[PDB]
Amino acid sequence: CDAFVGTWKLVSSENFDDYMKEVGVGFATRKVAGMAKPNMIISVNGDLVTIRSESTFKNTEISFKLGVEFDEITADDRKVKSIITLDGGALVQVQKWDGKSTTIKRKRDGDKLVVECVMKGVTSTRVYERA
Repeated sequence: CDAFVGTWKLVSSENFDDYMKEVGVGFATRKVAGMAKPNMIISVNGDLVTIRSESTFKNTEISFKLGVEFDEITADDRKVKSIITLDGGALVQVQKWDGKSTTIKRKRDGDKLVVECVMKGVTSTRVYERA
């Protein structure tokens, strides 16, 4: 929560095409999504956190309370169920859709925000810096 509020800009990506191929995203969608260089805006108002991502591909926004299940439809049109929790100062997100599952973890490292995306052993790392 307060370590994260602010505005952030993507600075590097590693293995995002292979992670997206594992999640099941189609050729054309992986191509235009892998070119995007997003800006993430995170805020807290009492009990509620909001994460907004703004991009040349799609703009996205989710609002939630920690530990409580919600519906989300992702930038690539998968309709899923998610839960977000804090573990040792990291936010962990689990997305579930028809027998599948992924985890997206966000933690601070120095002045950076690090996001690790995992689907069956394939891991992708994206690093953001304060804009």
